[PDB]
Amino acid sequence: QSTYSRQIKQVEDDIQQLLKKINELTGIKESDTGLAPPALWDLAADKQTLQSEQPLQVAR
Amino acid sequence: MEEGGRDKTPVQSQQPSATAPSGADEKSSGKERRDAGEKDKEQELSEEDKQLQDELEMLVERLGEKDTSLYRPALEELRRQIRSSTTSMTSVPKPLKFLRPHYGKLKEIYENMAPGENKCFAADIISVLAMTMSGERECLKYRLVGSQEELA
Amino acid sequence: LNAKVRLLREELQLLQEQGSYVGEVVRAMDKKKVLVKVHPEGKFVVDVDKNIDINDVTPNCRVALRNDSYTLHKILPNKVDPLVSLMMVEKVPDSTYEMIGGLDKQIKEIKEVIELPVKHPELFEALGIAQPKGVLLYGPPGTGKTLLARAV
Amino acid sequence: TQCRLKLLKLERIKDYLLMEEEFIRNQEQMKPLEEKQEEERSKVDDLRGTPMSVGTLEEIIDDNHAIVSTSVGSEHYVSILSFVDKDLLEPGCSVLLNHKVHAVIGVLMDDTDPLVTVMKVEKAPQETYADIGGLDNQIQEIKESVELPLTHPEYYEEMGIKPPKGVILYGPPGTGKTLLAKAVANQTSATFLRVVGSELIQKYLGDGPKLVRELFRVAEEHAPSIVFIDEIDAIGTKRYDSNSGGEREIQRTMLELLNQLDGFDSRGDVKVIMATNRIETLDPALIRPGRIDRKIEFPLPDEKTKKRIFQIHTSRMTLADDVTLDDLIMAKDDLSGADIKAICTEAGLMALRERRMKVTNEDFKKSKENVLYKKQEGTPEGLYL
Amino acid sequence: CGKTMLAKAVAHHTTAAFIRVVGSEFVQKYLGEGPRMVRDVFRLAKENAPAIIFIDEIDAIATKRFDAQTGADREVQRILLELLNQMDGFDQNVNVKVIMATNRADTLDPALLRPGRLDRKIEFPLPDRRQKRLIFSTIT
Repeated sequence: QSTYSRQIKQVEDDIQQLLKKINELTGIKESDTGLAPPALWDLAADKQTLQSEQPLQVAR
Repeated sequence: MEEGGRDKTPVQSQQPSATAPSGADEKSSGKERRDAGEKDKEQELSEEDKQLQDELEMLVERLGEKDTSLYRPALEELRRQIRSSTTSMTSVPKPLKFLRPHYGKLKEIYENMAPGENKCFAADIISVLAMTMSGERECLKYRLVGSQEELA
Repeated sequence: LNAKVRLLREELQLLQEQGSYVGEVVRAMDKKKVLVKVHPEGKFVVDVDKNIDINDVTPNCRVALRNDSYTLHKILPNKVDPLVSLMMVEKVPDSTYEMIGGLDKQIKEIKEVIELPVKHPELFEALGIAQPKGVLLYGPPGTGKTLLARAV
Repeated sequence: TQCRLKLLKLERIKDYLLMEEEFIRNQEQMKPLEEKQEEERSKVDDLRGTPMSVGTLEEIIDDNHAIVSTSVGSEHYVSILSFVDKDLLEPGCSVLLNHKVHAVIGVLMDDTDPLVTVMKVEKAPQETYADIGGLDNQIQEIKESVELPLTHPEYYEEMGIKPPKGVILYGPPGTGKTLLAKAVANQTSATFLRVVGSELIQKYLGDGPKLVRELFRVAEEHAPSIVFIDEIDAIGTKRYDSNSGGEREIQRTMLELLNQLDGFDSRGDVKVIMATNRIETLDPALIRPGRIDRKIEFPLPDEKTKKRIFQIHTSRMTLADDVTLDDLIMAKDDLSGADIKAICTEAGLMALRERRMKVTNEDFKKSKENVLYKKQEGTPEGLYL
Repeated sequence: CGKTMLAKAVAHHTTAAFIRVVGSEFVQKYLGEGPRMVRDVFRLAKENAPAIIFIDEIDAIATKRFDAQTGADREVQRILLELLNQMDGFDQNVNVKVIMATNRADTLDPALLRPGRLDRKIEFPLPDRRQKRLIFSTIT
């Protein structure tokens, strides 16, 4: 009862710090998904990134 | 509470007894810890002994003036004491009797006051005393089981 | 005098940098970016700054933003809330139970109910089942409910 | 009790180990050396600029282009510039877009909006059956419909009965509608979504219906999940009236909720626990039986039921054990489950007023009267008029 | 009887800001704006104090009766509740309270507004022989 009670106080501080860590635990890596063929894709993508003419907006 | 102005017995108390428990018990804090530990002088332990009957009586009035504000400032330090650390183990005849009411004070803080801290401070004082005292301690637990007033 | 000249000069370049907003980090994502909910504008996902990060900023925390790049700056404990505007008029509370009331009964009755659960809520939970629910002050305007609330 | 305390000793060790163990695995020791692994990390940094804008993906076309709405400026016809495939994507999801060129970098986040943050109370309550003040039979009805098909399909298949898509709780209020929803939600150990109905009511045009459908989408990604729609009547058939911007609003948010739960059939995608404090005076437009099958009605506790609610309560309490539980119940007259709880709490607080620490036989008697009085003044008393 | 006229004459004498609003201005402009506007007017006067806050009309705001079954009533019942409050917060400081004009004494509440929350509650004589003597004497 008594012996446990101190474990209770300490555990709460532990959980707080852990909530931030789940983000990291899932992955530090910035990536979502990617396979070796979107590397080829990427060279093309670069120009589209470079230029402000693209992306294309939707209008009506 | 180590004061020779009376809180403890440098001579036989009777005046602070009634008065102190209502607001927050000041009398028993210094009496049980400070007097026992500083003087294990046996002529001084006899004054405490005479005082002892009074000490028993203190538990029923103390249960009358329960309320969380009244109880919280009164004792944090009794909880902390260890008998072998006041070295009051080394006189058996008079300190053993002083333990009999000392327990009755502690029990109210332990469960009724619900927070984690009160239990843990309170554990250290009960164990050391219980093992040393044994046989008389079993009688002491029974007296508490019945309760001076039958409340929560 | 060198220092004064420098302060103005640095101040001028540092400041010129367009934009600087505020957001709140509602949450963080596995891309080691955080979602910022800009309060009257579009939401923007930005990288952590070197000034403060995900470890440093816990969720649903208000933050400062720098530039048109919506990068993190500092952490703000404050948030725009009608509560903030209500405090301005409120100013500094006044009154005590005694002024309002007059009778010793009135002061005792309010005092026990309210004060003790703030001091220790853990005790109350134990005491019954669960924590005490809302309380109701009612009376004629010869106790004045909002005024009493400031005295409490 | 003992078991609950023990679980905590294991969990204290677990936090410490998990934080160290996380570090070696996540990367910077499992640092990408793999062609697939390195390619995703390196490529997204290069395409990405900062700032970025979030969007929600409005629809996708199968020719590797999609249409998104970004938070800022207009909508964009974006291409799938590397990374995620078509299948991975679905409409109603939130995706991340680079400002430099809006394209879907991906989702793996189960969305990210300020809306989702409010919805995800994801980490379960400690609340669980028989930690509740409840009636034994009433919780076991909530479990039978919602929980049981997932846990044991065995009983439902042999029997030959149809699994529901939610359930509905309605009062007489003060029956622990919300307590029940939280008890079941811990037991599944599936993600618990929560939203209050008023948040879905707003004076903006069209915002409400997006959120109502959104609850089911967020939940689907997380799934299994239990979606807690607190006070359904609030979007529904309880007034925002016809003179505050309610005239348009209520009818749309209410209707929007009603059609998906109904579908064209009982879909059975994700389970729902719906709590309402009444359907007693309110209008029809709400979900009927045979899509959510069982609808659970609460009584107003009788003498016999009051034994089950009370025994749970007397354990945390003390000195109502001395006096027989049966006699105490008999003495008190019929009251709702929140009222019974309130007497018991109030017993602990009133002792403190008396100048006593905690509940005694005497304190327990007085608390019964006080609540009863509030009710007796409020609504009709004894003998006819 | 030019009850409001008196409020004009003192307001002019001060040579300070005067913020003058109607009841209609307190209630919404974008639906639900109305309670927010109640907080704004009072605080704005404090920033540019000395100043006077004047309310011409509280003919449907200080009335006890309200519904919520009528959507319109909801903003109005809030404006009354906020006005009771402003009087509490103002007290034991140098902020002067709300100065108001009404047609009658039965529109306002008898147990939520009462004297010593407004120092002076002034009735203007309906019979008054002398007042009339003064109106004729201007002509003289």
